[PDB]
Amino acid sequence: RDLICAQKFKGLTVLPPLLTDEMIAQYTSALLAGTITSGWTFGAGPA
Amino acid sequence: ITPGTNTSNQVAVLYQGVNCTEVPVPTWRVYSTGSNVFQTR
Ligand SMILES: *[C@@H]1O[C@H](CO)[C@@H](O)[C@H](O)[C@H]1NC(C)=O
Repeated sequence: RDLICAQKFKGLTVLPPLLTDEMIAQYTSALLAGTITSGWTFGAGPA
Repeated sequence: ITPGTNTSNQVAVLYQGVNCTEVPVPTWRVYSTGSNVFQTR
């Protein structure tokens, strides 16, 4: 077997994160859109 | 998963590392199983 499955049989597990890669990508896209279309006004108040 | 004892007593069991097919339901005596199953990551 691989290394990930060999550790589960010894009690060692890996819990998945709450925010997936898609949500982080959407957050980064929103930040880029706010920085390009508004600049720094979206960090203080309305865009 | 508990919404709080001050609100209700309904709970939700989250078996970690399963596929909704190897659930046990001296053999890990059965608990309150939910009929609304949903497979997550
Ligand atoms: C989990 O179940 C789904 C559908 O039943 C299947 O496609 C998938 O291969 C299963 N994964 C494992 C690790 O058994």
